[PDB]
Amino acid sequence: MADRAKLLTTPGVFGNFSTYKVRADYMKLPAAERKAAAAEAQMVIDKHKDKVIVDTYLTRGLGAGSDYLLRVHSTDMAATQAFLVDWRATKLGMYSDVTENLVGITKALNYISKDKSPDLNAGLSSATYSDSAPRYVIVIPVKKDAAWWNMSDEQRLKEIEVHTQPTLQYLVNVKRKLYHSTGLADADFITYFETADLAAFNNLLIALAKVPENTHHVRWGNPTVLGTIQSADVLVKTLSGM
Amino acid sequence: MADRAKLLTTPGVFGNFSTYKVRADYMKLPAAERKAAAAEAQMVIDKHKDKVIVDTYLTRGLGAGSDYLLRVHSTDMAATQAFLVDWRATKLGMYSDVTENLVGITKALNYISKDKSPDLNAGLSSATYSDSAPRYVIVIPVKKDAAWWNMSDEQRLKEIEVHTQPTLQYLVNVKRKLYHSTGLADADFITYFETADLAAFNNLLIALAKVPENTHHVRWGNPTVLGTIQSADVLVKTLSGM
Amino acid sequence: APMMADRAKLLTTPGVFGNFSTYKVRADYMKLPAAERKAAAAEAQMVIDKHKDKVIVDTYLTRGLGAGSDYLLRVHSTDMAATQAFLVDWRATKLGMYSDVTENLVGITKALNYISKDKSPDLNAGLSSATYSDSAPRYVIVIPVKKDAAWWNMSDEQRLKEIEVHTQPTLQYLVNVKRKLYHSTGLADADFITYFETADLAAFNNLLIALAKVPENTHHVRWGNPTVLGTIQSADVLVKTLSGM
Amino acid sequence: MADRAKLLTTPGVFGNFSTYKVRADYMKLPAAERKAAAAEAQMVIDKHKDKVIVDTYLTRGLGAGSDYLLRVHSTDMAATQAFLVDWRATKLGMYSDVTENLVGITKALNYISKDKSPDLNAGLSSATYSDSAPRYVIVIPVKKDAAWWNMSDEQRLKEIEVHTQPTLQYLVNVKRKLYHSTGLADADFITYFETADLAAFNNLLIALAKVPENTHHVRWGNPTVLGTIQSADVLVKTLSGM
Amino acid sequence: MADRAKLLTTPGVFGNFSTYKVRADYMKLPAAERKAAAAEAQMVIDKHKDKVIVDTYLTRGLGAGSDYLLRVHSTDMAATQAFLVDWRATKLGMYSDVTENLVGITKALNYISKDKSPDLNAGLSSATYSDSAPRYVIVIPVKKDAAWWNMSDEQRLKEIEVHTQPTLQYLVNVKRKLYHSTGLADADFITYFETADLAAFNNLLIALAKVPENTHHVRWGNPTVLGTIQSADVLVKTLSGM
Ligand code: HEM
Ligand code: HEM
Ligand code: HEM
Ligand code: HEM
Ligand code: HEM
Repeated sequence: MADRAKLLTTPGVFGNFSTYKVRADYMKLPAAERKAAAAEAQMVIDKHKDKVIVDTYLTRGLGAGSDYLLRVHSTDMAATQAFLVDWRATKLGMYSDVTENLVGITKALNYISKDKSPDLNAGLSSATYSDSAPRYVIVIPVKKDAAWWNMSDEQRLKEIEVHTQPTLQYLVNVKRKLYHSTGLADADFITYFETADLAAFNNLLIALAKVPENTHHVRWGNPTVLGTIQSADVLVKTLSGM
Repeated sequence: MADRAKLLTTPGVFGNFSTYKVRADYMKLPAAERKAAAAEAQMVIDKHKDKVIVDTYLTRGLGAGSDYLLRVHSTDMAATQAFLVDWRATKLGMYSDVTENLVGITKALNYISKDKSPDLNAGLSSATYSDSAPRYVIVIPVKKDAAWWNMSDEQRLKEIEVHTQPTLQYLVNVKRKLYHSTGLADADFITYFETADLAAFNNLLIALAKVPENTHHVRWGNPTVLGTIQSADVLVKTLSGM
Repeated sequence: APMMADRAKLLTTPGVFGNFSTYKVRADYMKLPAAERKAAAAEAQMVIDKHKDKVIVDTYLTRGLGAGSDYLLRVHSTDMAATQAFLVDWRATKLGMYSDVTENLVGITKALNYISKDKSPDLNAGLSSATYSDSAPRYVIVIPVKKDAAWWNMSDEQRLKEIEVHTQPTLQYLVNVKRKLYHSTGLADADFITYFETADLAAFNNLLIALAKVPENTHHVRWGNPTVLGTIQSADVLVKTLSGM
Repeated sequence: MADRAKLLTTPGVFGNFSTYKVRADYMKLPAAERKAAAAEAQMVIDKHKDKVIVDTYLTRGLGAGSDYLLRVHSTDMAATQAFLVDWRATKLGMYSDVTENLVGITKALNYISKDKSPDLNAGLSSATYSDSAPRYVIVIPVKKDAAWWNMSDEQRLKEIEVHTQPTLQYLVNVKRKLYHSTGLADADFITYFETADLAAFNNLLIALAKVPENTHHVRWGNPTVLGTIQSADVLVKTLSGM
Repeated sequence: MADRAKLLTTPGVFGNFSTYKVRADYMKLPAAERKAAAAEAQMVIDKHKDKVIVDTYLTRGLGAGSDYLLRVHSTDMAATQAFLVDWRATKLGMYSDVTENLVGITKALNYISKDKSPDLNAGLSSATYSDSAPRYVIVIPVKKDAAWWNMSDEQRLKEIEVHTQPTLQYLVNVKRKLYHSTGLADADFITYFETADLAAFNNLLIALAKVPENTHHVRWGNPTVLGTIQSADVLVKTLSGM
């Protein structure tokens, strides 16, 4: 296929997030070599378009964990690996060190479904993002303690309703997407956000810090990945001095 | 020739797991040196075939901890070491940084034995893998807190029965193998899994998160090693640009 | 001439982004030929000038006062992406190219949450009237702060009481310590970045001791790590120092 | 010329444990430089034989913390340092990165003395190693929490008797040696073991995990150093491709 | 202006402690360059003699955190920085990586003053150091939990009285100096010790582990820096192969 809108909106899709630092000797390469990089990045993404989709983000200067982030989706986990193998063979890839790499799967709603929580589910379904086009990405790995998991389905549902009630208002200016990672990475979830309004985003996270669910978090970041949304051309040119 | 099926299915076998990152200057080597790497790898595996067996897996692009994983078995722990010393002397080996290296021994059933828990023991012996051939490997180091070990044999049996109850159904599509590591590594166990269905694997680990045994884990991953199963030839070629 | 960014306004209004980054100079920087190291100072001033309509930049030397870094940059803008763009250009300079980032935290300035005129009028009056009266600051301290879930799960009133207790014994240090607060939850692995300027590190040690002793401190899961200590330096002096020039 | 037997069996002796990784560019050295490494190692050991004894062990392939371990004893701590300073000036030393280096002192029995615990002291005294010569070394750094040390002498005696009771039986196939490190390193103890039987060693450590003393451990490994006993000549040649 | 005796014995003095590893390529430099290093080191200490004093210690082979330690005092913190900046520009400095660097200030007695605790204060004088000249240094960074600082002045005094009681008997063989670091480093204190008798020092720290003050330590080492006292000339020559 593989269809972007489908891969971004259906259950059973694998999301593969990876962050990299550009090694110090990349900019010591001759200019000619660095000039060719941006086309090579766009072409490797095109080569794999039958199997994966790829988003690029610039993280340099907004955190110390990385210089860029790649978000890759496919219905086949190994296809995401294959893409990343070929990325690493590109000239930029060859001079990149991976600093984080977490995978997860999209799933149907476990908690705030029409059947389990109709009122909040209705508000989740009807919410519409209405701010300017997002400019920033945030990725937050989450892991919850054993005590969380050992609570009942009902106890957990209550806490997730409490998560949902004060955060629905932010769907006008923050896009969200949830991946499930237990067993696949040292995280239970990967959470992914797009916004143009980082003031609003800080307020959103503060609102979640303040609910009892947060008492169960053993990972809620580390790293908190903050970046700017960029096309692959712009990303690679920026990091290549082009 | 050492007996692979026996080494994989009997108590008293040492399992030696090691993950490596490929150094950034490997891909800078002349093509001839990289093209020779695949045959060096098969020659070292062949050299030690009287005493050890070896499995290879590609972890690049599915986690930040490593690019590949080796699983090595022998009844002699020093023979696994001798194999890895010779592996590190190969060209790929020489350009690999070891990132984790854990060993353990296979044992008889401690808990879910015919003597102690016959119904679940038959449930276990019962079970059969029925899905297509596994594509993925997952390795999860586990360590339990002092409170666990200080519980009685009966208290621990009960919690291991509870571990077993929800997981028996996953033997249709996940293969498992347990090694014991207390005193030989900073882990009590190494756990090893093969599957074609990472959606199912995620669900299996969630089920285990929800039981009281999990309140005792101080290590349950870190790293959670996720890879694809590959022949040695394909692994080495992939990482060599061949 | 487009107008420069307004420094005094950026440093005193809510809704400004502060970007803090610390770096180690790589070993091979000093192996560069002398002329290259000699040109580094001008390159630094040109990149700061290139971005002068959108950001402001402060430089501090941290080498010898901690193991985490050799220098600190503090960059402000109303546009987070513009702080990024300056730092991207900084990394392209000769010194930047030989700098490894060791920490980089961002946050936003905000209105008072607790010690406002409506919520705590006496302490707010003491905060608003205090004046720094010592000689010009020579040192910077940056302390990242993160509070546990239990803190955030406390009610508004419970938190206010603890921030009143934070404030009561620290007002007296406003005569010899300047402070600035940034808010980071969601944007970094911290809730706050705190920034201080002083000439008197004996006083600063006493100030932090006073805050260690209050119940609020029972909730910190990060209070430093790193505690970044440095000297205030011009860009020119910072770069020449790290370049042996 | 230092007396090995006495240094290994008397109180007041300093034990100096250090582990090292061999740098990636050692094997890139001309064959003739690596060929001389083993004689350089023997000469430095001989140079210091009036003040120290040295044991060598190969850890490569049995853990990720190191490639080799040195255990050095002297009545003068500074002599242990002087040896290691000279070791680091050898060709192999120059290409070695230290990854852990702990020191401690041997002491008289604090707990299981004839006066305080006569029955267990008798079993300790009469126990005899009866297995084949050891092939493996294990080093476990240990640190206990403030609550341990704040317990009374009698409370601690009780727990060390509980340590000793189920472990005396392993003296038949495990040799032990205790060093005390509080104030000299980030450990209260360094524990040292030699065995031919790692299956027995795993069961020994399991038995100690189960006793209440274990609730006080804040370090009990990290690293758990596992290696093989080797002569210095074999060790250096093995790491030099000779 | 700087007077050593006075900088070492008065309140209001900044102490700056830094540890370094020597990079692996230092010994690859020509012999002539390394021969010149000791003089350069001595001349940089001289250059700053009007503002700072400098002590040097060799830590290689007594721990993995460093190869040498510098202790620098001045009444001006920035002067200690200026000195270390110039040190890093020396040949050895240029090939040194800083691994820890902590500062603090000397203060009058907070607890065991004549006014507050006259008996123990007198007792600080009931023995004088009487052993052979010190050969070893130990530096232990200390940080206490919030619960400590939240105790009353009176409660804390009682605990520091309890700290001082067992400690008096080691005045014959351990010299001590205390620095205060809260707000300046990730520590509340830096403690500094000189001794010839590491058996004694081990016993001293054991005695301190056993008192209730120890339940409040979140840092008490990490690193525990152990070294030998050396002149700058002997230090730099030893690390330079000269
Ligand atoms: C932007 C507005 C937000 C809304 C409207 C929102 C809404 C929701 C909803 C409806 C669910 C339940 C999904 C299900 O039933 O399976 C959920 C789950 C989750 N959310 Fe959010 N959320 C938002 C922001 C955030 C943020 C900023 C985080 C940051 C860490 C976060 C972390 C999570 C996690 C980890 C889960 C899975 C919880 C579990 O299964 O235990 N969310 N969210
Ligand atoms: C795939 C289905 C699974 C089944 C049927 C299963 C079954 C069992 C059984 C029967 C035992 C007891 C062994 C004995 O008596 O000695 C056991 C032990 C264990 N299992 Fe699983 N398990 C599965 C998956 C997992 C997973 C995914 C983990 C991941 C961490 C895990 C971790 C362990 C550990 C650490 C032990 C040792 C427990 C102890 O001795 O305290 N298992 N499992
Ligand atoms: C120099 C004298 C100091 C004064 C007068 C002072 C005063 C204050 C005041 C009034 C606030 C409340 C702001 C609001 O209402 O939103 C506050 C917040 C804060 N202060 Fe300070 N402070 C000082 C020093 C410090 C130091 C040295 C640190 C860190 C070590 C620190 C860390 C913080 C943090 C993290 C917050 C935010 C608390 C929260 O929102 O939960 N302060 N300070
Ligand atoms: C091999 C059989 C073992 C026996 C028979 C044994 C016996 C003993 C005895 C008698 C003591 C007390 C020494 C004294 O009075 O000062 C002791 C102390 C100790 N043992 Fe073992 N032990 C064994 C294995 C181990 C192992 C495998 C460890 C690994 C952690 C260990 C860790 C220690 C430590 C840390 C101490 C010092 C405890 C303290 O002073 O608080 N032992 N052992
Ligand atoms: C060698 C003999 C020792 C003596 C005579 C001694 C004595 C003292 C005295 C009198 C004080 C109180 C200072 C004051 O009133 O302000 C003190 C504080 C301190 N001592 Fe020691 N000490 C010794 C060894 C040690 C050791 C080995 C350590 C650490 C491992 C240590 C850590 C400290 C710390 C951190 C403080 C500051 C306590 C605080 O202000 O909360 N001391 N010591």
